[PDB]
Amino acid sequence: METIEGVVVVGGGPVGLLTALKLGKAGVRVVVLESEPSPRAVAYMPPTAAALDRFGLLDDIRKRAVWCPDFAYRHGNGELIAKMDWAVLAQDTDYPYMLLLAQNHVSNVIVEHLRKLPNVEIRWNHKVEEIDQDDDYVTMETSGPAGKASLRAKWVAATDGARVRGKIGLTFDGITWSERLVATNVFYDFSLHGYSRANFVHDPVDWAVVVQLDKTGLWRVCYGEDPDISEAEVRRRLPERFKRLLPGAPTPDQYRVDYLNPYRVHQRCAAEFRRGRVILAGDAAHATNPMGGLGLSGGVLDAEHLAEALIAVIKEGASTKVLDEYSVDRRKVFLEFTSPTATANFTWMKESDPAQRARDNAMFDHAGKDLKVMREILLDFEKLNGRR
Repeated sequence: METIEGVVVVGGGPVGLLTALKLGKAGVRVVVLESEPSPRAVAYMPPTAAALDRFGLLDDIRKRAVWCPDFAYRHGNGELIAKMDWAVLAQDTDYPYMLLLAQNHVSNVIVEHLRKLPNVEIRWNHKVEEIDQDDDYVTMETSGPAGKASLRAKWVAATDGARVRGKIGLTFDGITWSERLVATNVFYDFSLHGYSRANFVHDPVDWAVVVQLDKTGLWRVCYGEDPDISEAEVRRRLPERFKRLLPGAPTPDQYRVDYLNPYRVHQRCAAEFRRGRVILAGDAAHATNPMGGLGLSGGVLDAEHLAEALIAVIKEGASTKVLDEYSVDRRKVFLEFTSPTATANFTWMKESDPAQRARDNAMFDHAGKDLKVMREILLDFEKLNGRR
């Protein structure tokens, strides 16, 4: 059967592609098995931009991304609670901004860079059907357009989120399901009505995340809907909901809905990010609350650390303790920073007690006017880096 003296990466999303890119550039042989809420993880804060620059990708991403110099907290009526300006970090980082870009565009850029590396192969629409391992290799049964096949590798980097993760006997903890969310992609000129490129709308009923997807003018509007109703009824309800979720109370003729999908997500964190020769990153390892997690997925920095550790093993003789260190570092980032932050963001967002809301709004109002406090808050995102 087919043996890879190197790494098989499972999942062709950005996390998988990045891991491959950094492995590939170090001379490790890589095979990526790619297979398939359109589109999803979309915001890059400064530490992640710094990582993208280390991968050699940032210039190409910046050509296509929506440059986002600030983000806004807004009331349900659109009025500004606080605007958080990345320029307050101009002395602290070479990347004092956010970049917004749908995942498929990001993936396409990374795929361009991978094409220059003859030691990396991307296999399109190949899925892992079975996985087992022994002392020397991880053996997989795969299916692709050519039918079934067997493949083994020295190491597997699993990056896809669908229930590999659950074939190898790993325990996931902290599993919690979301409420019913609706993801819509909308052509509406939000910026003409005063919105920033990324907005968190705080309301007990009409809370939302409103963030630009690409340079076509397409925006993602994510909001809550009654969990009991049909998808047909969600669609029928949209026009009246958009009287509040879009600024300016537009009539239907002022916007075009390109896509609509109700969906639910589980949060979770694997108990350990490695089991023998299979190592988890990104969506295979963890997922944060969906509504407060903008820019906090940790996927890029997971990929960077994972590739570095695998390189040390494969090329530099290191003991597998570097892989244990990867697991401890990245799992700590999630449990200590990413998960609690995303959870607190969403709690604030949907707070329904009027007195608590008034206090929360006083806090945001302060953070938006005191630039030193604004700076401390925006610097917090550096915790995405962990201790590495």
